Amino acid sequence: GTILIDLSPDDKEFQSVEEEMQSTVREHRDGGHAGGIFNRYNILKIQKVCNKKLWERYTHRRKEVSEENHNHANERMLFHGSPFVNAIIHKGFDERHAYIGGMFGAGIYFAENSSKSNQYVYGIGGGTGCPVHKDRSCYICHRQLLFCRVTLGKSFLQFSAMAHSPPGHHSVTGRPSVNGLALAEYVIYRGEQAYPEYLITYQIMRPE
Ligand SMILES: COc1cccc2c(=O)[nH]c(-c3ccc(Cl)cc3)cc12
Ligand SMILES: [Zn+2]
Repeated sequence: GTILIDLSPDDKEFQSVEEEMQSTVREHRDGGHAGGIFNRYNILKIQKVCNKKLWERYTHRRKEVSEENHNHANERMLFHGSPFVNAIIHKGFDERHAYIGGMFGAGIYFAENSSKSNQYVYGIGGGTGCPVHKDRSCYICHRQLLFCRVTLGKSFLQFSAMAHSPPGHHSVTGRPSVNGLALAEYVIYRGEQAYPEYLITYQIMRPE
């Protein structure tokens, strides 16, 4: 039941999603090993993901969380990078999209930094890179990220350098505690707590 609607670049919605993508790029502590070397992206396409069943699944769970947290869903817009983008947009998030080995346990991981999610497009640690050239820093091959609506509810704060949420909590927040430029990362343990709202097609750009 999924349909994808192209946004025109003249559309304010295209422009505000592109700006969130571009403005949350940072340098990474691997020097670009996992995700490539770049300071900005070439945005090729932005599509709205429309699936009524998956949306109602999201809003149902959002209401449950909100009612457990003084009518506050604590909803964010966050990036997700994955080799399974194309299954996610058709079937929704579930246990098969969890990062089993993540530092906050087996859950589904999201980032404020678009460049963090970019490290996972070709797999954990960037895998072996693009399928065509085996290059984690490929400037040619098209990449895709999701920009997702995520319900955090009461989030457990972890200060730092499928499983269950900590008791009394609906998510985990990974707060950066060394790299002063890093933005937060978040983990949910229920696939229903996220909706893949935008599919973004891009390339990383080689710095001049
Ligand atoms: C530190 O983890 C993360 C931190 C921040 C963001 C992400 C992210 O966007 N995706 C992923 C990810 C996706 C698919 C698999 Cl199979 C594994 C991991 C991780 C991840
Ligand atoms: Zn390539």
